[PDB]
Amino acid sequence: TGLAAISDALAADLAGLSFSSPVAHVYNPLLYAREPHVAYLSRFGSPPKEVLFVGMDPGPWGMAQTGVPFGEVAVVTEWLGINGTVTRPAGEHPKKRVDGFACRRSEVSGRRLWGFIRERFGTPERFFARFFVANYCPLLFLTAEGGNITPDKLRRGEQEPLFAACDLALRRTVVLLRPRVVIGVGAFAEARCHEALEGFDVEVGRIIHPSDWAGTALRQLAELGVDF
Repeated sequence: TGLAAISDALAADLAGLSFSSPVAHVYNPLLYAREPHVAYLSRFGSPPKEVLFVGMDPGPWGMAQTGVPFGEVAVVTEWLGINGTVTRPAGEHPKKRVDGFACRRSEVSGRRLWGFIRERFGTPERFFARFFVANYCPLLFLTAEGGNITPDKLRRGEQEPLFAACDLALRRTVVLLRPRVVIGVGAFAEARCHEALEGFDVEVGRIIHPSDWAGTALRQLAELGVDF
């Protein structure tokens, strides 16, 4: 009943959703990049975790390419040692191609976050012993011009089932990993954590989106009582 089941369930939930204007294209990396994503979940997501980092943040050159939250190609391959089959989405847009691990573009938010993590902990085993990183809403929303759309710009009628599925996924994730603290990456992620994890006996907090960054993040982490 591990994380892979949760991600697959979430993938099915997202796949059954419909989106209106201005959404022209939807990327679902949980499906087309299931293999590296599940590699990530299986290798590094073993319960229990103490702190759960939650992203909101699929970017086109990060998780959209590698299936790993904040997953810049370079850090996913070199540091996490993750390889996988990544097929192109049915709704792929020319301006935002999914080249997978062949992708030459760098996701610098992911680069900064994971680089920071690698700095602090050195090896993945040290970090993932106590920590994990998850994406709250792993869909990518694009316009006909290939411009990025964020979930807050969706209509409530469409936004509600989306957040229902995502909230469900996050709840299951928290139940499974049993974290002491759930830390949103950015205030928006924290807000969603907050609603999703309403009745939960867990501490919710946030670090500054990546987006002195490292110093601010460190202070926020210290205030949440987590040694980093």
